[PDB]
Amino acid sequence: IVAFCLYKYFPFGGLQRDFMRIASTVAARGHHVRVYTQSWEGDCPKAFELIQVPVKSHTNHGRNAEYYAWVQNHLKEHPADRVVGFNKMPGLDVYFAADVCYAEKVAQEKGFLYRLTSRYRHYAAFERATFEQGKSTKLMMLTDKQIADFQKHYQTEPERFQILPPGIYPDRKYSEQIPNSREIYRQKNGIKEQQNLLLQVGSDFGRKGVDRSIEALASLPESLRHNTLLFVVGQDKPRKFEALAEKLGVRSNVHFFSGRNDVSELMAAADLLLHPAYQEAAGIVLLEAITAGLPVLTTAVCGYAHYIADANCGTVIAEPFSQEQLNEVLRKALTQSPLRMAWAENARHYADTQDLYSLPEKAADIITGG
Ligand SMILES: O=c1ccn([C@@H]2O[C@H](COP(=O)(O)OP(=O)(O)O)[C@@H](O)[C@H]2O)c(=O)[nH]1
Repeated sequence: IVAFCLYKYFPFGGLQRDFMRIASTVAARGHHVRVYTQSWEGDCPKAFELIQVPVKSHTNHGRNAEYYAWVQNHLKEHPADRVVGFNKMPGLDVYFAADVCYAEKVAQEKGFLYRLTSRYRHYAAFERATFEQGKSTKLMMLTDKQIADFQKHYQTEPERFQILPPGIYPDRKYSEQIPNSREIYRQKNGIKEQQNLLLQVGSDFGRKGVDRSIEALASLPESLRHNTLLFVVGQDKPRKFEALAEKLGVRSNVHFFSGRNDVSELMAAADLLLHPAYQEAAGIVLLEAITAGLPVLTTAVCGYAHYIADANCGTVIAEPFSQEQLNEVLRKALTQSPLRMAWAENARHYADTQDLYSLPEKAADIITGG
């Protein structure tokens, strides 16, 4: 019996999609998968034993504490062979690091008033419980930067870390698309031949720099701008970003969608992925774009940004972030067809020659070992 803990399941988040693939791989190996969550949105595999954990606190952190306590009591009466968490909390045998190091985020970005809060104390305590010395929890990591951050703040025993390769779903790959996918999916989405389709995918618009993408779109010269659309796709509220697009005179250029299950089709249709995130532990969409043959504009703060430079299929904007640099990079990318075509070919080559896929199998090996 392998118990999986994540606070919330929904289909449009990276943590959630990594969990789904890892848990499915574990179940397919013949183990019984139990899932504890506060809420589950979308389809659930029939094989999984899904337990909805009741909570009543009015804060996220209060609910998370309630969840931890409830699951401990349930495990007491209904023991599991291994406990795997996708969120930081006490009691885990294995943790999957979908998130950034909180202690480092706070140290770099927050001040005294932020550290006064019960919320800060909770998230710090639950991260500490997972990473501190003396714990047995195995720590499945996505980047070297994560490891460096956790070592800085917790001095975690190095042997407990294991970096995993990416786990991009093969359905995004250019070679897994129907013939004429670019034409068919552009037509399906109302995209004309002469139009430049910019695509931004992710369920946290603020964190992922949707504002920076809209600013970049608005900065384009008039004729080019008239021919350029931005699709913003994710389970988040568009309001603030609609207001910004209106301010900048590009509301009609920007199309907002809730969570979509056809991202593979949008990537086949698109001309560039824009992902100028403020914060991103890894960024699955960056590598999905690589596999789709879709060139990428992103920011150096993203854990997976280096892959864009490695694949030579776009531009990574350096810190400190310069909007003017993003603006010019966008203008160049849209005006220089040979550059964009070379990037696209480079992406396809990298997707065909690199391991961007084995995460679920390697994670399942760690989880089921012994
Ligand atoms: O509307 C959406 C939004 C996101 N995703 C998928 O959700 C994952 C997002 O992971 P990422 O690491 O990019 O961002 P996170 O959600 O973890 O911040 C990727 O597989 C996306 O393709 C999706 O299918 N539809």
